[PDB]
Order: sequence, then structure tokens, then C-alpha cells
Amino acid sequence: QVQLVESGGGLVQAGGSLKVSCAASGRAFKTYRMAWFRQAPGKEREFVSGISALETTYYADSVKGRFTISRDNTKNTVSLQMDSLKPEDTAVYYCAARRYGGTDYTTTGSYDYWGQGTQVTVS
Amino acid sequence: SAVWGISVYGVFVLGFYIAQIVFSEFNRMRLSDWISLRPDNWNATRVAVIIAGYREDPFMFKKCLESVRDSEYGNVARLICVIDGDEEEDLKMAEIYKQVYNDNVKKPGVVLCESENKNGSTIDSDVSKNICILQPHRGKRESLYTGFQLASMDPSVHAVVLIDSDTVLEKNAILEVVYPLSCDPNIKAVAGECKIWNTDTILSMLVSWRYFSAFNVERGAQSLWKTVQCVGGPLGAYTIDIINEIKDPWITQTFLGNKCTYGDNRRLTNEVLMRGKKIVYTPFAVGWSDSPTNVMRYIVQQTRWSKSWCREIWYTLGSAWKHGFSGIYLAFECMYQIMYFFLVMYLFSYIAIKADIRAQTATVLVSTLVTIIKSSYLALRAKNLKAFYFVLYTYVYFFCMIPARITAMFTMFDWLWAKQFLITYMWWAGVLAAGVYSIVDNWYFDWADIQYRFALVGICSYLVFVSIVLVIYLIGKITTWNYTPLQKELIEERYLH
Amino acid sequence: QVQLVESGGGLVQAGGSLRLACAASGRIFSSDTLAWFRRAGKEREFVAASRWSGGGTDYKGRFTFSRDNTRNTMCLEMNSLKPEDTAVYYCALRTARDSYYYTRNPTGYDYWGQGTQ
Ligand SMILES: CC(C)CCC[C@@H](C)[C@H]1CC[C@H]2[C@@H]3CC=C4C[C@@H](OC(=O)CCC(=O)O)CC[C@]4(C)[C@H]3CC[C@]12C
Ligand SMILES: CC(=O)N[C@@H]1[C@@H](O)[C@H](O)[C@@H](CO)O[C@H]1O
Repeated sequence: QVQLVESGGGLVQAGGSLKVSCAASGRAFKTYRMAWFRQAPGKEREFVSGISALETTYYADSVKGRFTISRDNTKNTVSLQMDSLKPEDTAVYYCAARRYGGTDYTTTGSYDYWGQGTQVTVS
Repeated sequence: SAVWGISVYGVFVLGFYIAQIVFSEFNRMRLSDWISLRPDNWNATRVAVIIAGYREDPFMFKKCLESVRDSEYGNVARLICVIDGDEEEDLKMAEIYKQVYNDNVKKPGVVLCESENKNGSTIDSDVSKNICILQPHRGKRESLYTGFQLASMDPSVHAVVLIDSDTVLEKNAILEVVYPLSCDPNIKAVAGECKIWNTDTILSMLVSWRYFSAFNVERGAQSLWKTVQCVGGPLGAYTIDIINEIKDPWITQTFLGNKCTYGDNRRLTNEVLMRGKKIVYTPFAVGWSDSPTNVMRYIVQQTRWSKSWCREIWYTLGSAWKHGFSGIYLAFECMYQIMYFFLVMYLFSYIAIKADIRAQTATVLVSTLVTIIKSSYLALRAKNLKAFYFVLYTYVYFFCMIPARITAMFTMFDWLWAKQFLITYMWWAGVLAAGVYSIVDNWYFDWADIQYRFALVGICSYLVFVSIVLVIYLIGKITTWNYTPLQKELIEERYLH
Repeated sequence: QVQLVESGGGLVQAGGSLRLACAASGRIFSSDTLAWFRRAGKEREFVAASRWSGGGTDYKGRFTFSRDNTRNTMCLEMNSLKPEDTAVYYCALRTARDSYYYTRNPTGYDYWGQGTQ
């Protein structure tokens, strides 16, 4: 059982950079798979970037060369570097955690843990 | 760091093993070339057989006597039998000897090692007749000295053959072990290959294959440079001059390795080596002996051997300077084994602490691969499909020899069972604690990661392999295919009477 | 422990040949010394001996020693005959338990077999 909280965001113009971090409270965070989801006001949450316990990095839809994900086990936190932001990227970001799962890592139902989410806007 | 460590371990072990195989093959080839040039019915060298034993099974002693009598060597002078005891129970072996050989049994009241006159003429008068000696119970080393004195009093002999009371000798075993003595005058001792006849126990087969592989590779490589250290029982040869020269230094040394048994086998060979005399080993001479079937007995025996080796490392390292260019291989292999033990300890500690599934899977996979390669070589050399069973020797090695080595180091570092098995129990408890800590730390499932999938597939494949090998071994037990053909004959003969 | 039975014989003229076979039933340890004797009114004389493992001693150029090593059967065929070779041949065994020395003295051969010729 891990509780996810969000801290970051801001109002930056196009082409800016942001650093968003998620803090989890639990027993063993070193063995939990982390993921990031964003919900635009006009659509539903989608998988953008995620990191497993073995430091495996997954990206899709140009995130491979745009965003960077990393985790710090000592500080018990996970962060997602954001670079070259665009106006269409404006959405509230939700972090997810999972301990047991299968091949599916994109659907929202695969992850049994979620966070309150922080609002990110691009101007 | 784990990748570098495992790569270095693999390449270093593979290189040393390949060098040992090349050395053993070269020694075998030169020995075959030497043998191919000898004439038929060669009996130029006159040898004498010496048998020493204490509290030996009468059946095994009778079988050893029969095997000695079945030798095809036509230049055997006499047989010397010495029993370390003169009590009522010690007379059973003498009666067994009388059934197989002559009734010339002597019961002297004094010990040659503790007598003013150590010559063998004091207790023996005729050299043609075989003699049996019942000396007072002092020890294994004292028994061998009496046999040496009895063999030395006859100037006709030129070499001696030393075997144990439970050794089974082939018809051509005596000829093969004594043939290379005349090939090179610098050769003063020859070692003989030993095999384990009883393979009805899980530990017995593992130790049999370990002994066979050891004799093939380490003793072969040592014989290539003619600097063997393990020469003597249960099958070996010695020239008369060297034993006459070194009998006094061998018996004047202080012995504390074991009580009333475990004669100093390696110390005599070290005494020969320190005089600059080359010693070879031959695999054609085959001897059969039993092995312990109890894990605790095997552990304590290996602990005693480890203490003896740790005592005699200094002597065996100092004996290598006389050889000149040669002899550095002894220090090289000693450093090899020391660094191998240290690397095994360091790798185990590292995998226990870091508890990384990715590195542990690769480590166990490469260890399984190299062990499978070694087993395949053993099968190819021995022409036997049962040599693949050596892959399970890693478990017994890790669970027995390492705690035995720790105990041996602790005893000589700077409650009878406390100093023997408590260390092993603590080692087992620590291994179990490390394993449970590792499994609970990485208790998760994630099929979306290829590395996790790879680790699980690897460990599952390893478990399946070990399980099917164990199943095959279990099937072989009822089928009795794993039984040695010589073992079956002994079982049937024992059943007969 | 061991019993020696002899086969072959009969009346043969001066020109010809014959084969003498000695049979044993048991274990001889492949190290005992085996010899032959010719005459029974004269004392027994050495003819030929050889170890079971190998080797061979005459006194010939006409009599050879052969064994089988698997059937526990032995043969000693004689090429050509002369009048003074006609006698009662004996098959004898010498044990190596007392000593490994090789002697031609018949007194050392404790075990003997009945003759045929
Ligand atoms: C509490 C339970 C659930 C945990 C049980 C732990 C063991 C069953 C496993 C864990 C890691 C394994 C080890 C990893 C590495 C090695 C080195 C290997 O030595 C060699 O490399 C020999 C080289 C050659 O000559 O081929 C001997 C086996 C060993 C100790 C393995 C033995 C079996 C181990 C101890
Ligand atoms: C009968 C015999 O030779 N035993 C030796 C033993 O004395 C020695 O301590 C050990 C070390 O490897 O090797 C064994 O073969």
C-alpha cells in the first residue's frame, strides 16, 4: 500500500521545461513499478512514460526523444523530466504505482494505485 | 561491477582449466609413447608389495590379498603385511592372511621405530618367504617403517609398492606403476590412479567423479612437470634408495594430524621433492577403494585434509625452489585455488547483500554452463555417460568444503561437536538467512519487463534441469545402471557367503 | 582346493605326435607355477614350466607350452617321438603362498595329478 502525492507544474510558455516529481509513502518502494498518465480536459488518461523496478524506460508518441524518466530509491520518489513543451501538452498529470501485473502496462485498470494529480499548463 | 566480476571469474577459470587439460593430455601422450616402446614380458624391475591396515573388514582384506595374488607381474619378491596391533581383535586379519597366504606370522614384542636397532634382520631371518608382522599398536606411520625395513634388508629388490588394506588392484596395475621408474633415472616415485567402487549413495558418486576428475587433471598436470605431491596410498611406487635415505626424517617428524591412523602420505613425497627428484604419475594403474557415505564423516575427513594441507603449504612451496625453471606451477596452482576460494566467498557475499536478480541469474547460468562443459569433458575422456552427474558436485562442495575450510582455518588461527559441526550449522543458517532475505526483497511479479522475464525463465530452466537430473539419478538407482560393474560382483559374492 | 585331471595318451610309434591336456576346476589366482614331469624306475625329472600370466621355460626346440586362460584348460603338444620319451607324464601345480621363487624341484609341488601314459 503506497500513497502517491504530486508536487510541481507551473505556467511556462511554449518551449519551456518543467520538472515534476511524485512522492510515495509505503514499506518497500524499491520494488514498485511507476508510471505517468495525463488527462486532458477533452480526452481520457493515456500512458506517456513509465519506469519499472529494474530501471526499464518506456516511452511512446515522440516521448522517446522529448521526456526523460528517472527514480530515486534513496529519497523514495520518482520524477519525469519534461523538455520542449507544447501547448497541446497542457493536461493534469497522474502518477501510478503497481506491484503485480502482466503484459498490459497502458490501460488505467492495470495499475491499482493512483495519485491526486497536479495541473500542468503551457502558454 | 557484477558483470566484470563474473566475466573475470569465467575467463580465469576457463583458461586455467584449459591449461590443465592440455598438460594432462601431453603427459598422457608421452606416457603412451614411452609404453609403446617397451618389450613384451618386461620384468626387469624387482618390487615388493607392502600392505598396512588396522581394524579392516576381513572381507575387504581378503579381497585385497586376492587382488594382490592376481597380479600378472613376474618379478615380485615378497609380500609384507603389517598390522598396527597385537590384541585378540587384531588376530582376525592375521587369520585371514593365513587363509590366503602362508602361515608365517610373527608377533614381535617391540616396535622398530622405538628400538635401538631399527634393522629388519632383528625380527626377520628368511627373505624368500612371505612374512606377517603383528606390531604393537602405535600408528599408521610406524607400520610403514617396519615394511620399509623389511623390504630394505633384501638387496635384490629395487622398488616398493605401497597399497592400503582395502585397495583392489588390477592384474596389470603393478607393472604400470613400476614401468616408468626405469624410463628416467631421475624418477624416484610414481603415483597410481584410484577409483571408487561403491556408488550406491548420492555423495559416493559425487566424490567418485571428483576423485576421477582430480586424478585426470591436477595430478596429470603435476606429472607433466614431474612434481607430483600426492604419491603413496592407496596405489603408488617408491624406489629403494630414496626411501632408505628419507625414512629417518619422515619418522622423526612430529605428527598430530590424527590418532592411530592417517599416515603422512604427502610428507614423504615432500621429502622426496626437497631433494630435487622428479616424480611422475600414471593413469594406467587403476586402484579401487571405498568412500565415506556419511555427510558428517566426509566433512570431518575433508576438514582433517584441509588442516594437513594448511600445515604443509609452507613445505610444498619451499620445495619448489630446487626445481629451477620448473616448480613455479605449484605456486601458480596454489594461488589459483586460494583466489578461487576468495572469489567464491566474495561473489556469494555480493549476491547475498545486493540481492540483484539480474546478476544472480547470469552467475548461475554461467556456472551451470562451465560445469556442464567440465562434465562433458569427463564423459568424453572416460567414455561413460554417467560423468554428467558431476554437475551436482557444486551443491555438496558449497555445503561441505567451505565450512570445512573455515573450521580448518579457525582451528589453527593465531565441546567435541562444537569445534566440528557448529561452524557448519552456522554457515547453513547464514546461507538460509541470505536466501530468505533475497527472496523477500525481490518478492514481486512484472511480466511487462524483459529483464524480469529473462531472469524468471533462466531460474525456471535451471530448476527444471536440476530436477530432471535428480529424477534420472533416482531412476538409475532402481535400474542399478549407476552401480559399478565391479561393485555388483562384490555384492553378489557377499550375498553368497 | 584344486584338482588336476589329465587327458590324452595312448600308444604312439616312433614317428608321430600327440597332445596332452591337463584340466583344472577352481581358481588358481593366475600366479601359481605350473610344470610337467616325464618319468614316474627313475625319479621325476623337470620337463617344462611357465606361469599362468605368461612366460615359458624349457629343459628343447620341439615342445611348446600353451594355455587358454579362460577355460582353465592347458595343453602341451609334442612334435616327433623317440623311444625313451615314453613314460607316465604328470601334471603338477606349485603354490605361491609360501614364496614367489621359481624352483624345478618336484618336492616344492605339493599338489599332483594322476598320470595317463
Ligand atoms: C532459503 C532458500 C530459499 C535459498 C537457497 C539458496 C541456494 C539454493 C542458491 C542461491 C545461489 C546459488 C549459488 C551461486 C554460485 C555458486 C558457485 C559454484 O562454484 C563454481 O563456480 C565451480 C566452477 C567449476 O569448476 O565448474 C558453486 C555453486 C554456487 C555456490 C550456487 C549454489 C546454490 C545457491 C547457493
Ligand atoms: C590417501 C591419500 O592420498 N590421501 C590424500 C590426503 O592425505 C591429502 O590430505 C588430500 C589433499 O588433497 O589428498 C588425498 O588424496
